[PDB]
Amino acid sequence: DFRCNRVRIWVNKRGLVVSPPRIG
Amino acid sequence: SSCPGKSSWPHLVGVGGSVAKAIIERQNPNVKAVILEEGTPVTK
Repeated sequence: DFRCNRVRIWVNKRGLVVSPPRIG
Repeated sequence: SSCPGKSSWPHLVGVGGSVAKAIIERQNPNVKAVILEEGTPVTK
């Protein structure tokens, strides 16, 4: 359910937050 | 139609999750975000 009202942010254990430049 | 608010942000990757959440929540106060680790094949 990736709509324009939900932003997913990924985080690599490497100690960084890989947040997708786009929403869905 | 088009989705208002920054439909495509820059690249604050590694810029602290909370931080990015502030820019996203500040640009689109009508959208929420979810923090999650890695696992599925993402755009390499």
